[PDB]
Amino acid sequence: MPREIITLQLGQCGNQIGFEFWKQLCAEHGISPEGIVEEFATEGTDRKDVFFYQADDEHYIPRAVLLDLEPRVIHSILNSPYAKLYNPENIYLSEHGGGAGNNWASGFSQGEKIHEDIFDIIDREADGSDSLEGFVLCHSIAGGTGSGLGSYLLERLNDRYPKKLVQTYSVFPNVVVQPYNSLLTLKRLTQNADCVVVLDNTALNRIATDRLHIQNPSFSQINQLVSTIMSASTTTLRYPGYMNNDLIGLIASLIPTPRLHFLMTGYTPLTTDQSVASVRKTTVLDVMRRLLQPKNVMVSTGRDRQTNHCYIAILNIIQGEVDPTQVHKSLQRIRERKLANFIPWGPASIQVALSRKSPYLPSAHRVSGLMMANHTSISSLFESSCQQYDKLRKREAFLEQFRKEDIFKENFDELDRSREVVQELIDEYHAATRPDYISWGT
Amino acid sequence: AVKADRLWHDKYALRKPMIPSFMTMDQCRKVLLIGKSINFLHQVCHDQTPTTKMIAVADLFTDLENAFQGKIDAAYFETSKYLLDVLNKKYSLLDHMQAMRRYL
Repeated sequence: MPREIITLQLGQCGNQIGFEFWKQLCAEHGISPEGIVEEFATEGTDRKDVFFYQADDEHYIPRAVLLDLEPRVIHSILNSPYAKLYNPENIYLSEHGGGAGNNWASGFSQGEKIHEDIFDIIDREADGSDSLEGFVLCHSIAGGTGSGLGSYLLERLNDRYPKKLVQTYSVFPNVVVQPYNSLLTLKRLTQNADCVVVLDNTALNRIATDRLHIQNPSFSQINQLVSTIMSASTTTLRYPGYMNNDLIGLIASLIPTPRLHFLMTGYTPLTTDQSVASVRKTTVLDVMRRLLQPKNVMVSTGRDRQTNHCYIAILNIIQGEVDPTQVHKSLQRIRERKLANFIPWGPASIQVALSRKSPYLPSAHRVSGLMMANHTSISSLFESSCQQYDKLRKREAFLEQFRKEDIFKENFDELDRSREVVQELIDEYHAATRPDYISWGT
Repeated sequence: AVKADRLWHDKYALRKPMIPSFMTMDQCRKVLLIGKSINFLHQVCHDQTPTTKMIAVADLFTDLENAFQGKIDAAYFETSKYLLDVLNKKYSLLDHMQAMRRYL
């Protein structure tokens, strides 16, 4: 029985992330832009039934639905070489090109208006998937469709499939109503998403500028990095082995539970193709040190002298020819040197999985490693979002468009609840920083 | 009594009372290894075909310890090499071990 994953792409950023992930999956499975498996991919090392849907003509149609309130992105995807790869019946676009107007409430209203098409596509995907593990929602927390529609879709998925994991690719901001949308998206991720993968635009831009030497980096580089990260997320599903290859298990391992859904992402090596990394034979110790470097973290966490951030749980998916003795030695050395501060309220969760890369994917690095860690430093981003929400709420900034919505026509009690939830989450991550965290209020 | 499953285990033995003093235990072991590989091919590997090289291959009595001993060792080595090649091509015993390491 295949274990299919349903991809929900909301907003322009979400659609770009989904398209890039689909392209990466097609390249790893040796699938052409039209979705057909290449002649060299007949011996592909990954079963496409795991992530994509197969057509009757041996055509790989990814199980992704691109929902956009603007027809420009839909048209660009349909004019891209990968238009034939995606099934036209799995994408729903609203006829009213009015969008959400950068309002979380308006985005939620539009999502409720188009709930029929999205819900029908989700039901068709679930009925058509033998062992559907869950859905991955890729969207932006500051946009209109991605935030409001993303929260609505997450709530609908949680209500209809409370037993199905809800993984989200939330593009964290580096819009006047942006603070409100960010607070609403954080509350939605905490209350209806089993795991939210924060993709900080500021952190991605900093990494690109520091390593790629690209002056004024474009959004294309950020989208490519997001695609590479998502491909590394499914790299653990490629090599038959022992442990940690379920979407729910990955959620529980990187974001301890649905309550602790704030997880940081780490990628290594962070270097362009034109920069020759000086014949540094990639040792497990060196790879761990590079991932442990703060500049290699894909999350922009404030260096707060008041809060002592610590790692809650770490799941490392290492793809490539790796000697288990070297992996064990690297883990042992990190533990001995205290290279990673484990949560004192929980067992030191340090898991390293050896996986084989897709045979059709050319890897510049002989050994690659993706680190998905639940760390207290995500609270720095949560604190910044809460402060921005409080700053906007106190001055009622960018509240006119929300007031134009039926949800906020009378009052903003939902916004007050979201701000309270964000403050609770920040204080909970602060308790996570304390050894009393396990039985903190528990 | 030992079938093709145990052909390499118990179906081959040496009769010490039927052994001469003009031969050696090592030469007997090499000849037994070559013969056991050939018999395994015949029945354990079920390849009942004869060997062209073996078809092409008193004085031998006095030369048992002479270059004929080296010939017996070479015959054992050739039979073992053919068995190894057949295994890597179709039997995949090493591939089975690799699969067991990957899964179990």
